[PDB]
Amino acid sequence: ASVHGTTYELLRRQGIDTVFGNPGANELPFLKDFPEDFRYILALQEACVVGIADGYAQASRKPAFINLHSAAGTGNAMGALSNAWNSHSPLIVTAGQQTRAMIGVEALLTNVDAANLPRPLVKWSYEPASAAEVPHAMSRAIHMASMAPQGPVYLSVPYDDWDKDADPQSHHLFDRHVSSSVRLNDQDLDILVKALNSASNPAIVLGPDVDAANANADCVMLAERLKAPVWVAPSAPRCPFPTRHPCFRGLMPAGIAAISQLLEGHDVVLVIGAPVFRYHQYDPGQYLKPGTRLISVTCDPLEAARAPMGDAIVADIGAMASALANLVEESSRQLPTAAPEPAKVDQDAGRLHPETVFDTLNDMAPENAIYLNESTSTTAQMWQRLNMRNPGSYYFCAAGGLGFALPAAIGVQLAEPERQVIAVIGDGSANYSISALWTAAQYNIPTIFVIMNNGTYGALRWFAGVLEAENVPGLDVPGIDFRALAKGYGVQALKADNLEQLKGSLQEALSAKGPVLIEVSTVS
Amino acid sequence: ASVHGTTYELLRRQGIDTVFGNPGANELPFLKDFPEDFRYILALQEACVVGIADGYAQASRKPAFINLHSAAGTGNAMGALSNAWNSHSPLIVTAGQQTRAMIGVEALLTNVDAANLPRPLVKWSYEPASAAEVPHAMSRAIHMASMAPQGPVYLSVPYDDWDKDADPQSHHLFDRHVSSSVRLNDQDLDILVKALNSASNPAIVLGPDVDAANANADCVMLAERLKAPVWVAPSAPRCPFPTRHPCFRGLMPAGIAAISQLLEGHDVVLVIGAPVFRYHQYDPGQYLKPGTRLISVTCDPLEAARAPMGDAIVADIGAMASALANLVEESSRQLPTAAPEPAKVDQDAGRLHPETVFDTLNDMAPENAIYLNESTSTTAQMWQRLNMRNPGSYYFCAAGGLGFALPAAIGVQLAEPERQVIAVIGDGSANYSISALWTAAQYNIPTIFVIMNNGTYGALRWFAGVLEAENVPGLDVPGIDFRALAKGYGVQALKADNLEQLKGSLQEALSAKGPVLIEVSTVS
Amino acid sequence: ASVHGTTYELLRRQGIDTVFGNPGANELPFLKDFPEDFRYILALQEACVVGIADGYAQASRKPAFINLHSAAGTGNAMGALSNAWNSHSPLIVTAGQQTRAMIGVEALLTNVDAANLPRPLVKWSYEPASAAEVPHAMSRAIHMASMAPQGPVYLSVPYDDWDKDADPQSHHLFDRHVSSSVRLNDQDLDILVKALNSASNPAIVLGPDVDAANANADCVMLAERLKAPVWVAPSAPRCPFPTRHPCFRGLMPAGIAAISQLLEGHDVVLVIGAPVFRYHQYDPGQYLKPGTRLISVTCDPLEAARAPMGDAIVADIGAMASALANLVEESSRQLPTAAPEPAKVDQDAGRLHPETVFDTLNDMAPENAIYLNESTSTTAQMWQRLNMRNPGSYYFCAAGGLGFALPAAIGVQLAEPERQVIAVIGDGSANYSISALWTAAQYNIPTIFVIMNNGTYGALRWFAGVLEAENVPGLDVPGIDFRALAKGYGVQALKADNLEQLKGSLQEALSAKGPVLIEVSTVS
Ligand SMILES: Cc1ncc(Cn2c(C)c(CCOP(=O)(O)OP(=O)(O)O)sc2=O)c(N)n1
Ligand SMILES: Cc1ncc(Cn2c(C)c(CCOP(=O)(O)OP(=O)(O)O)sc2=O)c(N)n1
Ligand SMILES: Cc1ncc(Cn2c(C)c(CCOP(=O)(O)OP(=O)(O)O)sc2=O)c(N)n1
Ligand SMILES: [Ca+2]
Ligand SMILES: [Ca+2]
Ligand SMILES: [Ca+2]
Ligand SMILES: [Ca+2]
Ligand SMILES: [Ca+2]
Ligand SMILES: [Ca+2]
Ligand SMILES: [Ca+2]
Ligand SMILES: [Ca+2]
Ligand SMILES: [Ca+2]
Ligand SMILES: [Mg+2]
Repeated sequence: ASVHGTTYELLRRQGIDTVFGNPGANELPFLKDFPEDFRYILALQEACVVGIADGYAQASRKPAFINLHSAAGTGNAMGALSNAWNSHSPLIVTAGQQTRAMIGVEALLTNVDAANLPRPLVKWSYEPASAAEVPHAMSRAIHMASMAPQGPVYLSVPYDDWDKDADPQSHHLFDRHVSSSVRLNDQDLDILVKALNSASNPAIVLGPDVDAANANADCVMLAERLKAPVWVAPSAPRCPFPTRHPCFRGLMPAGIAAISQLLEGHDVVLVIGAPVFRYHQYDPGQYLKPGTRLISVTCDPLEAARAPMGDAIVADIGAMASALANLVEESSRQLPTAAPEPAKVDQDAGRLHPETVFDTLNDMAPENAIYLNESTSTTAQMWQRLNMRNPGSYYFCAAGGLGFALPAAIGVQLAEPERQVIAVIGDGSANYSISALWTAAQYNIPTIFVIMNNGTYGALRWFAGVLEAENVPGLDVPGIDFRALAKGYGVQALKADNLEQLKGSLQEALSAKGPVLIEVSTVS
Repeated sequence: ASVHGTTYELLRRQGIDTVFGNPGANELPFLKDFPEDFRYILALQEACVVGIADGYAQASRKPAFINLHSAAGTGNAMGALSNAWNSHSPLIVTAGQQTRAMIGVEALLTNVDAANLPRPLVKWSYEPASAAEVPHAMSRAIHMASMAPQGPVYLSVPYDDWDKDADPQSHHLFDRHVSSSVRLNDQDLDILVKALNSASNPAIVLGPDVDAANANADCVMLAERLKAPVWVAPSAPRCPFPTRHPCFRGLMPAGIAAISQLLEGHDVVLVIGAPVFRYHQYDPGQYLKPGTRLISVTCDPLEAARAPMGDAIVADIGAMASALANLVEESSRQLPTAAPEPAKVDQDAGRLHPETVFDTLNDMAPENAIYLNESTSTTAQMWQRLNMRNPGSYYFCAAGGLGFALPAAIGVQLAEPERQVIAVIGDGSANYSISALWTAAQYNIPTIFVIMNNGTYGALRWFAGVLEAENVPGLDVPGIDFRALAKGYGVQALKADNLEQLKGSLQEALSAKGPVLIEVSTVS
Repeated sequence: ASVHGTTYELLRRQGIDTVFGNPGANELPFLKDFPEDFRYILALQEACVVGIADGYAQASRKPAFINLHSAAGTGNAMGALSNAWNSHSPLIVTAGQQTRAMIGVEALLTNVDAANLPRPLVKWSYEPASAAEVPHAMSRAIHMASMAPQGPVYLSVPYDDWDKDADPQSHHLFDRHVSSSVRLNDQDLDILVKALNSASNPAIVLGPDVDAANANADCVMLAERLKAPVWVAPSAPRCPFPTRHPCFRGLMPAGIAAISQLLEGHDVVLVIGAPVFRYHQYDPGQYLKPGTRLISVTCDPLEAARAPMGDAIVADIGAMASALANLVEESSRQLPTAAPEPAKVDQDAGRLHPETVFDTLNDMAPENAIYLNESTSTTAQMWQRLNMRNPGSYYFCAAGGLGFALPAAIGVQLAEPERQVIAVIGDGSANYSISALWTAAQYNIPTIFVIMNNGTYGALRWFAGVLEAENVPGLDVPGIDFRALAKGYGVQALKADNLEQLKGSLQEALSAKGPVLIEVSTVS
């Protein structure tokens, strides 16, 4: 067998059947003779390739496979890898290298010092020393991406390797099963359970690795047993809990002092599947108030090490959540009462308040919709206004890197064809990965894109005001016609200048057979 | 003085007056109080920011200053940095970092291990250890980008540094002059000149660093004195010689055997300002035929080290070209005779042959036009069909990384407001950095964009045929309306479906007061 | 031809005839069939291997070739590479890698991520992608080490590569000549010369790259023409000027304020072949006083970039020194007058003052002796008390890293068999690379080692007093018998407890046919 044939066999035996890519000359020897059981998903720029694969992996809860061109293609994707690192996304990033005979002279298309290029945004990065090593290196990539804490990996392959003879002993790679589905030993788990059972006023904080593990329902059981309020950790990349469950208390503010004040009075705070904590604004103060003890369960040693307070347990979130849910006592405390709905913002017959948009989406969208957020100034309101009952219902750029949601929404929709995806994207954010629209059109992936057009980088204007920073350039983005951009890439386009038009456009979009973009005129 | 005030003073004293950027929260404390003598050029995605700055630096022959957001913004620009490295572009890339008090906890927006992120695509990469070090680090960045061999550099700055007190002794940085304008010592230069004077059949090969140095006219003098044919080194990022001068022989093919056959019979081959050589295709054979000696003059130790043959001299290309032009004897050989014009391809009243497009551009464009090429399957024909008399007339992605020419053409046009820029971009290539169009519209930078629309990644279809590679996915890009994309970003748009319409559209474009995009229907 | 045969041919054609090494299993396929025209110099630990090669390269003014074992052997040498980086030493460091078939499984002896291991202490670091690339990679290593600014490089080679067939076209590598012997263009050089001719009170500061270039005599001519005092830049790794010439003013103190005060009143300060400046102690103040302009000539862009003041020229030091010496006017100012000899320290019949030791060495040693210094508390006195008329007469660990002088003195003595080498090494410093003594014994390299035994890390006790730092552990090193260590490794040993015994021991050492160690009891 050839390295080509052996590698595709390994991929299929390890559950991979889709290549997300943008091709180049070093990749043609890999992509030739493309197997009939595989699917290739083309995107027009590599940030879009990786974003689509990322959404697909996160929603599918399985690795996604990517093929990019050399250095320049890898480089175009490195902002997308920044988000993927922070979301623990299991991405297998391959890139083609020049033929081995031409690497030394640094022919055009040579990826110089290739394994260093994507660092520090990958768990493992490698170029094999020979063609017959390629299947083994691919095996390592698969497993490294997939083991807890999951994350992106990088493999560079000289193009001449594919046609070489493989080692027959590479067959031992095909069916390897590698597990990291581990939890705290019984004796120490019993100590933890006792501490939770003994707490007088526990709180729970959940992060994105809960949703990644599909631990949501176990966390519901845990919270009901402990009679405990539940917060989502700050800067949330995913939604780990039903947002209208009685215990839910919403998104934590991303500041040190704000979080310790919120937790004040809670004697035990159990954090599951989050960093401690993904703060954002500078908000100095106490990490915890006196009287509060924190215990973190994380899948990531790096998280456990850097937490400034609390104890930690490094384990698989699914296995831990299930064990805790099933082991804790049912408390005799009263169950928390559900938060009331938020205020209805007054809305005239002109430009839309973002709150109106979210309320209307929540009114009209199916109960199993999936939302993506890249409307950076409206996140707090979005989190209050969408009833998200089910797992896998929310994604937000995990490193704060714009250009995620537009492509990722396409990947999520591909992963979840029965669940309507609605991406809510600011007019600024929409440009970073605009060409991803084409993939939705060409593959008929029926994502709905809601562009919140206020003409400005609103979240930056807000931060500049918090800074009392004057005379800042570059904050306005006038003069973009998003209906014309959608037309450019083959996507049906609608405009909503007022609430009547928003409702009409959403009605049309929700019944369409293909992707749809709605440009919404929002308040400045 | 503050670090902010001291840093902007250093920048202005070192000739910097423009910031190419896409802002974020870590950069607002740098960008606030933006000096009135500086200009900010916004682009909507970081590949576009860096591409525009790159074109501006290359055309202006001076450093360009960039400000990007953290890790994600830097990451989005790394494909653009791949080209910048290969073109020796003097780019000062700054990125904002989290406040020092929040770096340890890895708050959102922290650039982890920041100095490693852009490697290996930068000459120098650094994060200062204190706020008062920032002006000095900026000084180092300026000089490192600007010294031969020029190239990109990276500086990460925690956002709290700007408001701190500067060291008063940073004033010594302001007026530092750093020169690398050096040439071979007289004794060894005399040996070289003797070897050139003694050659019976010399040839000259020129690369991009000639055009960067504005050494073109000295190279003309050299070639006329030596009575020598002149080739442009393969994979050419720039044009180093007048393309209708009698000595000009065109673009070398990017293959080992092809180049040694071309040089056969030339006893001395002098290469100036090029790698030896930027081969592309696999074309094995002899590096040089018996009888040919090669001498390379390069500004880059890395080039000199990796050449597989010949002697080398590492020196400034401007200083060396001038010294050689003025020192060599006038040979009594006959001057080379000019190449004839190429064939006129037969053209019906339907879709355009690329050759027709280039001939028409050459007919209609001003004699001081500047061309950019990202029409990857048509490069050889472009090189034969454009009469480029002047320096600075051609740019092509120096690493082969698509997404360069569209933004770079905007930067070149900003650098050279009297010279009409015409970017010839394939329909595939146009998507990588499509949002750069907006910057042309907003700043009214009157670049002309000629989109060669054949519906496919034509250069990849060609390579796949050379490979006899069948069943390759991802090679077709149907269904893009480039007039609608131009409308989306505010650029006047025209379509040319035949030669009559091409001429009419070019006539309109050449007289327009703003940027114009022409979508040309080219043969498949 | 094999890769083995081709590589040794390249080495010999490029002037390499000696391998400094400590062997291991991955290196046996390189070292087998060792050519009869090569010499292997074994040392017992890799810090010693590299130190010996470093001294040999620095004294010989040519590259030295090293072969180490994998990761562990490379790792043992990284402190030695720290010094080599700072001294611009042209060292070609090769290390053997596992066979390509075993690298993926990470068999014992695999050097993981090999090219990253010696960073940031090398100019270039690489592992070839195929066996036939090895000769080319070796070529690149040779040239990268040898081009200005010279420095160490690293090449990792899988052991199975050596027996493979080489590319016949590797013959083009054998006789490549690569020059970086460049100087400032005539127009700008004339500006510099005018500035020097016009100065009313010039000063010259010289660094180690002067001695490396053997530019010493040109600098003497320059100083005599300009009638200028001459200082050696701080933290001096080499001696660039005759220490009893009338212009010599000694070693500059390694502090910011101290140097600006020293230069006060000098209108133009010309620095040649030094960083600006290798300060050590914290001594805050002005970089330069008003009225002083600084101009630096450096072979290293990194030096030029980081200088906090002055103009800079990046060029070869030999070519620049010769051009300046020959171009400047003879000033009518009076020549500086020579410094008087230093004080004679009062010396009783007991333990030796270091000053006594240096005076006695200067009395007894040949005029062409070469000194190495690793007696860290006595450097200022050493610099005042040794008359060093000739180039190549002094070496000191250029990064301050102990373990250099003992092995380097062996390499220097091998490089300069007619010049008696005398290494003056503290009792603390002697231990770092003690096993290097064996190489002197086995090869009969007649270095004299003078161990200054005061029982303590004296320079650290001094710094702790400057800090008023009390209760510092680890500063005393009692209980070392250096005569017994010398016996252990086969070196003749003598003890000097007083001046009479010092003179007797030096008389014996200077007439010995082999290496000799003298343990001197020095004052505490
Ligand atoms: C790749 C990248 N570049 C720049 C930014 C900076 N950025 C920018 C540019 C923001 C404004 C986004 O504007 P929008 O129109 O999408 O939404 P709002 O108007 O609601 O803020 S929010 C912020 O973090 C970023 N995070 N990521
Ligand atoms: C960033 C990046 N991604 C992918 C490629 C691969 N690439 C691609 C995708 C080519 C086709 C470009 O198509 P085009 O329409 O712009 O021009 P032609 O049809 O004339 O080839 S040429 C080639 O090198 C690349 N070089 N750079
Ligand atoms: C490899 C290494 N380790 C530790 C040190 C620290 N070091 C030490 C340990 C010094 C004392 C050397 O003692 P000595 O006996 O050689 O000489 P003095 O007593 O004259 O200081 S000087 C100083 O920089 C160093 N520079 N290099
Ligand atoms: Ca409602
Ligand atoms: Ca699915
Ligand atoms: Ca907005
Ligand atoms: Ca014509
Ligand atoms: Ca200009
Ligand atoms: Ca095309
Ligand atoms: Ca004396
Ligand atoms: Ca010698
Ligand atoms: Ca001592
Ligand atoms: Mg990197």
